This record gives sequence, C-alpha cells and structure tokens, in this order.
Amino acid sequence: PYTVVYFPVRGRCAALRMLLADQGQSWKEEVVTVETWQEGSLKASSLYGQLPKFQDGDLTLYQSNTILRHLGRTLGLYGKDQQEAALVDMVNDGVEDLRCKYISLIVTNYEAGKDDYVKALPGQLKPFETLLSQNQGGKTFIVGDQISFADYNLLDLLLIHEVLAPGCLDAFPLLSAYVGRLSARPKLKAFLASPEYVNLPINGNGKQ
Amino acid sequence: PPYTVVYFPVRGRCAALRMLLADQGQSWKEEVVTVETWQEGSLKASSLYGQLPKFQDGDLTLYQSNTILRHLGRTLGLYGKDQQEAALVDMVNDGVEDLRCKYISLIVTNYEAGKDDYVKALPGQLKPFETLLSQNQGGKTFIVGDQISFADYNLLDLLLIHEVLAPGCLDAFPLLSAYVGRLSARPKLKAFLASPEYVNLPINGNGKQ
Ligand SMILES: N[C@H](CCC(=O)N[C@@H](CS)C(=O)NCC(=O)O)C(=O)O
Ligand SMILES: N[C@H](CCC(=O)N[C@@H](CS)C(=O)NCC(=O)O)C(=O)O
Ligand SMILES: C=C(CC)C(=O)c1ccc(OCC(=O)O)c(Cl)c1Cl
Ligand SMILES: C=C(CC)C(=O)c1ccc(OCC(=O)O)c(Cl)c1Cl
Ligand SMILES: [Ca+2]
Ligand SMILES: [Ca+2]
Ligand SMILES: [Ca+2]
Ligand SMILES: [Ca+2]
Ligand SMILES: [Ca+2]
Ligand SMILES: [Ca+2]
Repeated sequence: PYTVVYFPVRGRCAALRMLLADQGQSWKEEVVTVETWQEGSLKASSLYGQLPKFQDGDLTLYQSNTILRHLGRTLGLYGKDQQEAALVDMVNDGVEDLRCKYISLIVTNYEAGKDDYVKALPGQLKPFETLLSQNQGGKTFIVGDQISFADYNLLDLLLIHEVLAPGCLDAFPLLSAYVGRLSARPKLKAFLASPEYVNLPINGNGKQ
Repeated sequence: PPYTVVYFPVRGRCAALRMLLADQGQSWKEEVVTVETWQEGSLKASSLYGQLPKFQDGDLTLYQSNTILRHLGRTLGLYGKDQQEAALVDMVNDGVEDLRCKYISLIVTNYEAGKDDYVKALPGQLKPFETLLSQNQGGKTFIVGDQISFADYNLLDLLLIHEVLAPGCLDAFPLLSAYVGRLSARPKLKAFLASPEYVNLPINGNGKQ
C-alpha cells in the first residue's frame, strides 16, 4: 500500500513513479507545498529532513534510491543473479552522479553554467551507450534480459536531458532507440501521457 | 575473489570497503594509481565513468564505491536478514553517501572559507544516525538489525573522518560515540586500523582533513 510524499515536482520521484506505473501498481500522492514545508513539522519529523518520504504498508522510507532498490527488490526488478545485481547497482550509481550534477546546475548555477555543462554532456552520456552496446546490441535493457529499477532511473535521466539540451541523444543510436522503446511500453506510455506526470514541472524553480 | 582494489594512494572512497574486507577476514591486492599516471589518460579513458575506485572480483570488474559495498554486502551476507532490513540498510548507506559528498565537497573545493559553516551544520547532520541507533536495540549492536552490514563500515568511516575534521563532534551523541569504539575494537578491524596499510595513507588527495 503505496504513498508518495513529495513536492509538486517530478524530480527524484519521476523514476520510482514510472516504475510503479509500469509495474501496474497503484499509489497515492500526498503533496507537500513550499509553504507547508517552511512551517517545519514535516521536515523536523523526517529522518534526514528531506523528501521524498515513501510509505509501503507499515514501512516508512526515505532516500529516492532506497525507494528504487526497495521496489526493485520487492517486485523482481534487480537482475537475475548476484552479478546482475552488482551491475544494476553500477548503472544506478552512475545515473545518480549525473543526476546530482544536473541538480546543482538547475538549482545553483543554471544561467552561467549551462554552456559548460552541455559541452560536458556527451562525455557523461557515453558510458550508458557503451553499456547498452555490450548488452545484446542494446536491444533490450541496460542490464540483462529484464527490466530493472536502473532502467527507470536512466530513462528519467535521459528524458530530462532531452529537455535541457534537445538533440543530445542524436549521436547515440542505442540510447536513442532505448528512450523510444521504453516509453512505448503500454503501461508507461499511458502514465507518461497522463495529467499526473504531464502537469508537473521537472524541478521546483521553473528551470529545465 | 581474488579481490584487487585499484585506486589512488589515499583512504577516501575505499576506506569503508577496505575495513569491510579486513573485518570479514578477506585479503586483497592494492593496485596503486599515482596522480602522475592518471594524468597520462589511459586508465581514465578505459574506465566506465572515467573515475576510481575500480575493483576486480575474479572475472568481474566493478566501478562505483557503493556498488562495491553492496556487492560485497550482498555476496558476504552483510545486507540485513530479510527485504525490510535490506531497505533500512540502503536508507542508512544513502544517508551516509550524502554527508560524504558534503564532506568531499568542503575538502576539495572550499575548505578554508567553508569549514566554519560546515562544522556548525554538523550536529544536525549527525543526529539522524544517533536517532537510528536509539531505535535498534538501545544502540548496542549495529545500525540495522542484529548483524553487521556494509552500511556499518561506511558509517564508521564517516564518523572517523569527522572526528578528524572536528574533534569532539561525537561527544554530544552517546550512541554514535560508543559505536565508534565498539566497532573499531572488533579484533580483525582493530588490527587493520592499526596496520601500515591504513595508517600510512592520508584521508584525501589534497593534504587537507
Ligand atoms: N539524497 C536525496 C535527498 C533528496 C533531496 O535533495 N531532497 C530535497 C528535494 S528533492 C529536499 O527535501 N530539500 C528541502 C530541504 O532541504 O529542506 C534522495 O535521494 O532522496
Ligand atoms: N561515484 C563515485 C565516483 C568516485 C570519484 O568521485 N572518483 C574520483 C576520486 S575519489 C576520481 O576518480 N577523480 C579523478 C577524475 O575525475 O579524473 C564512487 O562512488 O566511486
Ligand atoms: C530536488 C529538487 C528539485 C528537483 C530540490 O532540490 C528542491 C529543493 C527545495 C524545494 O522546495 C522546498 C523549499 O522550500 O526549499 C523544492 Cl520544490 C525542490 Cl524540487
Ligand atoms: C578522493 C578524493 C579526495 C577525497 C578525490 O576526489 C581525488 C581527485 C583527484 C585525485 O588525483 C588525480 C587527479 O585527477 O589529480 C586524487 Cl588522488 C583524489 Cl584522492
Ligand atoms: Ca493515484
Ligand atoms: Ca493526492
Ligand atoms: Ca523481473
Ligand atoms: Ca536522432
Ligand atoms: Ca594485501
Ligand atoms: Ca550476516
């Protein structure tokens, strides 16, 4: 029984929402506003004093990747053996690092920094193209035969990079087909077109 | 195995995974990459994300220090008792990861202007681990469940390098303070923590700590 407590923004919940939609799960969205947040109660009672906070039945979770690995573990989205498990984690950590650099740019330094960042970008996208080239021609998923929680996080990451810098995936045939093929999965396709996704901004400060 | 840790000559992001191996009774080879070899470009260019640590476990090659930790934690039974505990272990480790980058960021980019703000913010950042200890067996065992987990080794490293940055920062936090000594006192880790292997590396690459 799933509840997502976050700001009215896609951000660090985009990926875990795509995961839930595509696994055909329901969930509730409890929305915290900037005004409510500044009141202090929820931040004070939260583990590390941030959001997302995620309820699953009796269990309360924080940290967006802790949620991904949790859903991935509980819904069978984590490779087939212990080695694919390691390789899933490798991809997701690599996604986390580029997502961090994306956030600092968006939040702290967008205007002066976008040019440098965009220059750097193909260098940062290369490894996921490489990894796809090494896993059955890139025709499948980022790791092994099956969908893993990393796929959802790398999909979100590519989507928001196509908005920040359109055409950045054009030099990368594998990543470029991948984004279209995953988006074409019918439970994701629907969600991705639903108002519950479409009607949120990507970040909180209006930049993208 | 055989395990090989390829990295710079510093504790940095391999301190925790090293402690894990030592305490788990494992041996491994340290392949050292100097700043001068790194600037040549070859190893960088052939590395998945162009960074170190690289870690070989037999035929398997891994990157990303928390990938190493969850891999070792997974394969050596250091990941909690069921799925719920796996989530709590991940929650701890991610929390440890965020304060590690705030640490790294200060060290590397801004240590002089920044140490003062960082140090006042510190207790607020340390409290959650106190809180977590207080809710698991009065704080007397490990950060999650009845058994040691990869998260413990990463949290222990984090507390150590913070006693070096800011001596006495754990005086206000009884559970974390006892935890540091009790984990450091485990016989296979006591030994490693006293060995030249550990003692003769600096914490970071720029001479600050
Ligand atoms: N380590 C991150 C933490 C998330 C984070 O940076 N939270 C932000 C928004 S996504 C926040 O709650 N900031 C408001 C504050 O610090 O009060 C995660 O994966 O969940
Ligand atoms: N996400 C990190 C990446 C490690 C990292 O930030 N590596 C640094 C040194 S600790 C590096 O290889 N920098 C050299 C460079 O950027 O060329 C991990 O957990 O392994
Ligand atoms: C993750 C983020 C953007 C994708 C982020 O860092 C962030 C921080 C503070 C925020 O507002 C709450 C406040 O009053 O500070 C909001 Cl809405 C966001 Cl989205
Ligand atoms: C681990 C680090 C300090 C916590 C770190 O980020 C780092 C970066 C570059 C480095 O040298 C090679 C070079 O590129 O100069 C070295 Cl030795 C380190 Cl340790
Ligand atoms: Ca709903
Ligand atoms: Ca709602
Ligand atoms: Ca599956
Ligand atoms: Ca194209
Ligand atoms: Ca050795
Ligand atoms: Ca065990």
